[PDB]
Amino acid sequence: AFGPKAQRKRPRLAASNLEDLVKATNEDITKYEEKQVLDATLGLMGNQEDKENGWTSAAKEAIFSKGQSK
Amino acid sequence: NEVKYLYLRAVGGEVGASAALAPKIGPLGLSPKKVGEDIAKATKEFKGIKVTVQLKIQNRQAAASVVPSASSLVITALKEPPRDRKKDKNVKHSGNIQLDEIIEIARQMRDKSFGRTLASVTKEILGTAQSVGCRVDFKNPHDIIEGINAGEIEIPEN
Amino acid sequence: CDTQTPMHTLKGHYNWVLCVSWSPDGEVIATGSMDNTIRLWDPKSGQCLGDALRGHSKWITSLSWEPIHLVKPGSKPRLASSSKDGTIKIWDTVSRVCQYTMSGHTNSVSCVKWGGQGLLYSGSHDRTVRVWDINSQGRCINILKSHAHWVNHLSLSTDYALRIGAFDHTGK
Amino acid sequence: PQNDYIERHIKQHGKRLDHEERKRKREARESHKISERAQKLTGWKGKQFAKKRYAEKVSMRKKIK
Amino acid sequence: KYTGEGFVEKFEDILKGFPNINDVHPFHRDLMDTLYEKNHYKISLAAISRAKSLVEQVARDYVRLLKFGQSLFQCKQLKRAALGRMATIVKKLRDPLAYLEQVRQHIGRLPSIDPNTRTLLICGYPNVGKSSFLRCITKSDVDVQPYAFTTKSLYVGHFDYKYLRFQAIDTPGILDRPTEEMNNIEMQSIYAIAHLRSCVLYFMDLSEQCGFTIEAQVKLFHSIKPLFANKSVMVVINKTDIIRPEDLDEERAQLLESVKEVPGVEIMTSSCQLEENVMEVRNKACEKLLASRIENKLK
Amino acid sequence: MRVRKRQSRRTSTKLKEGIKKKASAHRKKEKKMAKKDVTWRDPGIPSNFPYKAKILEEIEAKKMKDLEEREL
Amino acid sequence: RSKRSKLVTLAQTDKKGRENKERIFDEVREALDTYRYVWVLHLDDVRTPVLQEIRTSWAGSKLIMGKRKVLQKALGEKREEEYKENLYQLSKLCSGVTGLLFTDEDVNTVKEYFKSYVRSDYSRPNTKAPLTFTIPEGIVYSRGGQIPAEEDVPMIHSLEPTMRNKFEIPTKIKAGKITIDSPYLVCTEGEKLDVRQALILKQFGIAASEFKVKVSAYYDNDSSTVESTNINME
RNA sequence: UUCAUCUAGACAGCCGGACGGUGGCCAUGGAAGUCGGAAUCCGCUAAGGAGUGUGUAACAACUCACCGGCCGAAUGAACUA
RNA sequence: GCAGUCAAGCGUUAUAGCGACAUUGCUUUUUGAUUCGAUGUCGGCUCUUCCUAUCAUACCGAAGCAGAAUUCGGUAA
Ligand SMILES: Nc1nc2c(ncn2[C@@H]2O[C@H](COP(=O)(O)OP(=O)(O)O)[C@@H](O)[C@H]2O)c(=O)[nH]1
Ligand SMILES: [Mg+2]
Ligand SMILES: [Mg+2]
Repeated sequence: AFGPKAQRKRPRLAASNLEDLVKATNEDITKYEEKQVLDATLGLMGNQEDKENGWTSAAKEAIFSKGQSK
Repeated sequence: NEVKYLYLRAVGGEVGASAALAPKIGPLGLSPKKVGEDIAKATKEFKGIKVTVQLKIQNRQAAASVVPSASSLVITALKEPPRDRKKDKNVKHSGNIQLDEIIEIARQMRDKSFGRTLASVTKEILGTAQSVGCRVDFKNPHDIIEGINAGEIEIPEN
Repeated sequence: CDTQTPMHTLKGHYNWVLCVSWSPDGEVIATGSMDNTIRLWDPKSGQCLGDALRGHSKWITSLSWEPIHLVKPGSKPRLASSSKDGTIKIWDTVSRVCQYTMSGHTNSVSCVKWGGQGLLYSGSHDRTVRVWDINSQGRCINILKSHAHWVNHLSLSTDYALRIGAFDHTGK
Repeated sequence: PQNDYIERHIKQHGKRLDHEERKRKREARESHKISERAQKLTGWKGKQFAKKRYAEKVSMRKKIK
Repeated sequence: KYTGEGFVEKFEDILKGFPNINDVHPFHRDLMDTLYEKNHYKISLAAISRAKSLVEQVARDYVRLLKFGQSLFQCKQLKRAALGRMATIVKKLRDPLAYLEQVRQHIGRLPSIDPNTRTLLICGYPNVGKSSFLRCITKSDVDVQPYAFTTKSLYVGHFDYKYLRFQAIDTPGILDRPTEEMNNIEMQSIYAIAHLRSCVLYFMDLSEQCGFTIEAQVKLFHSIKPLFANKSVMVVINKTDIIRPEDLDEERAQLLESVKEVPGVEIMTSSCQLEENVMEVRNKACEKLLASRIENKLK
Repeated sequence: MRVRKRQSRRTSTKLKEGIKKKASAHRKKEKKMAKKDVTWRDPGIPSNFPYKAKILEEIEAKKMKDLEEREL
Repeated sequence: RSKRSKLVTLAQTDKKGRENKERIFDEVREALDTYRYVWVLHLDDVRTPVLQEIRTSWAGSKLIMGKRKVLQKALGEKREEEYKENLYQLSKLCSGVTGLLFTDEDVNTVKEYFKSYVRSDYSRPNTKAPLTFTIPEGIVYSRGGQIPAEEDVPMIHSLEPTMRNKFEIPTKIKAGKITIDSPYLVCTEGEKLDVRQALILKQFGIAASEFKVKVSAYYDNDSSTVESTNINME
């Protein structure tokens, strides 16, 4: 599959034609843009921006884990 | 003027087979289109079979010719159908070639052969046929060689 | 099968007899072996017809017969053979020679079936099915590529009729 | 840098001027080094060295056969 | 417990470091699929994950058993059994680990391409002057040679035009073949052209010293025409120091007009020995890209 | 240049006597395995001995003499 | 212990034993009876295409090579051990790389062929220089100035360590090309050549020296005499 | 201790040869002994693999398998203590 | 671990019996998904020293080791 002794030189499942290739890639890009917008609604507004200013949420208190001992 | 000689491998009958000769053409100031056209015009006899092509340059000209080779002659005498690389791949050369055709190839190859006998040239051509994987007289080429060496097969020209 | 007793023993081959096939006119038995040979037999006398057909470098995997309805009258059907070397060889049994060796496949050919519209369908371990035309000097017409692994078998709709030839459930 | 930049660098600039000689002398010193390791390594490292030497010799004999 | 934790920490360092092929930008997904065979990629990483789970299970089971050991001999046998089972699990990972080590070494050296910045894509037949033009306009060190496919991977260069950073992409050459017989080397260029919104510069050689005829180059352009839709397109006729479009033959001139006829492409000439002309063609391509991007963002 | 601890080679009485018992047990076990086990049960003249030819000639003449000694 | 450990190679060819020496011995002693004239030829530093061309041009005759001591033992080293009368003189006339030509043609024809046969060859060490060669200043090319650099292709970079160490030529790699700061004179004409200079000339492909067979003498079967030929012995 | 090589030349070294059909067939953008898959033959030999590795984008060049020239008397391999 | 396969040796004139190195099956399957009975002694504080089986610091070696950073290894308490 890969490396010094690899024998794969062609894709396993080639696109039928360039029109199919460009249409599938455009749909993939649109799905990626929508997915990244959806995760930017929450995660970038939250966790990611905390590292930029160096803010960290405080430690979880050990009392909330009662009822879970061996 | 001095004469310059080049040797290359090209598929016969196909134009645009001189793309590998662009580094050669560069310093020589030649025309790639005309070089390829001359190669195709020379290799019209050999259809879909790789052949050794000689290019001669004197003054400002371009001559193309086909150098005889053992494997190419065996594949041509096999009389296989023409093939296009979009259609046929992994092709096997497993036809039948008669001994008279093998001897004719040996005649075409005797001029630049180091064998002292047409039998020796015939055995070399039979080894090449064994390499290409085709059958001779509906028999294995090495077995034909063994019969020749025993003497049950006689080479006519002595 | 009438008395449930042996009638003939056929001992021409040198290795395992991998495949047997009966002619669709019911005249000759073809056996393809592990020693890359195909041998034809007269069943009435239990005899070997001449010498073995040779040309395969690997063991015979499947045999097929030319359909009777395609075979012109006064002539015998041809025999198609496949092997691990990836080739399909066509044999004329009347003159006992090999006419074509189709060679497109890259791995072991699993099976070959001779259809009723002058075509041969070949399945190999290279995940492909090849459609060849016998009328066009044994050239590959089509390559069907939809399997993600070895093709093990194939079957045609008309396979029962092609194997039976002109005979029936009454066997006239 | 991008792609096979060390290979391109060797192609465009070569190696250090003592590369071949230094590598050759290291390979020549290997026999002495292997003997010194076999006699000087101690404990777990020595036991592992002897084990690996036996496996390599078996592998070489199988390849010759 | 300590041996189990060591194996788990190695496996976790493997799993966290490697990219998530289905979550990256689709350009990178396609490029890594071409380079490393996505199926094998995900199967190897999943094999690592399965080994991690099995090692955790073995450690937990044998600690629980060791709670009931009655002597040194039995306890030692249980510990040896646990470590031997861990070793068996790890030995079953031999092939995926070697594959992943090759993948890590190759993927660490890939050029960093931003799919959402300003890009000049350079494409065409082999030996038409793509790498030479990239060398002329950037400081990238792509090798320039008179043989086909000197460039076997995407190369990136950078420049500044009107206080903005632009990136340029040199691609391996494209042969005029269907996608079914197209190989991975050409798939790199095809995916680059399909994904990167850019100014695509199609290079043409009229001296045919690339080994291809003018008719073949026009055929390649009209064949890859579906690829650059909603992307700015320019045709650069390189090697004008040998032959110029002015002194072509009549049919070849009609072919050049045929290339021009497709909207809204524009034809410009260049020589890699003409610094003024290479800078002018770069500036025109950048102007087209900036006008397109600004007209896009203004809406 | 920090020198480590060296193992004492002074004899220990307890270890010496324990090794005595160990060796007796080992010998008894080996003898038992020898009486139990089922495993199936003349280099000639050295190549460097100078009078090899004389030794061989004498052994052949002895064989010829012994061939007729028993018969008559 | 402490001995040199021999290198082990896994190749497809084994060595020849005493049986091959015996086979060549038998062939010599049979050809002595079969043919009439036995010629002693000196063929040092001969190339195999040239030797095979010689064998082809003398079709119907025999050319036998092999170990010189084997050939001399087959012809007979001394007078009481010679295969034919007064053959020991021909046997002791052998020297160096020796070939034996068993033939039936005329003395004049054999002399004329071996006087007229000459081919271009690489210049050997301890031979006179056939020309004066200099690597030109700048980028070093494959032919090194014999053909114009525009036709010539630059020397591949992998030969730079060989040129620097083995040939002792001051070279530097600039942009993957071998370059010399100044022109480098390799040999002056009419100067005895050593191994290094011969290797440099062979590397650049200069073949200005001439090759020619030396003919020592021949022996006649029925005349049983040896005649010194003294061909190309200057 | 047992095998082998050896003044019709031991081992080590240096030098020279190391060829021809032939760039053998399939495959590759390219692949010429040396990314791969199957055959691995024939000739000329003193000998020379459809090639032991370095190397090239492919060639080249080098190498070693094998053979010869110089040198001149012992040498090598596997086992045991 | 159990069951097997190979075969350098051991063994022997009866291809029996041992048997290193390698290797396969189960455990454990493919797309990186998603707490289960220690039956009997434990821990702090103050303070000292020792081992090296080295975490950091010193010096080295190897790695697609560009740089930066890291990994594996050697000497070293
Ligand atoms: N005369 C001329 N030759 C050029 C020019 N650009 C490139 N070349 C030559 O074309 C050959 C291939 O150029 P290259 O940059 O590798 O083109 P690429 O294969 O498309 O990347 C090189 O040998 C150059 O010498 C040019 O502008 N004029
Ligand atoms: Mg390029
Ligand atoms: Mg330590």
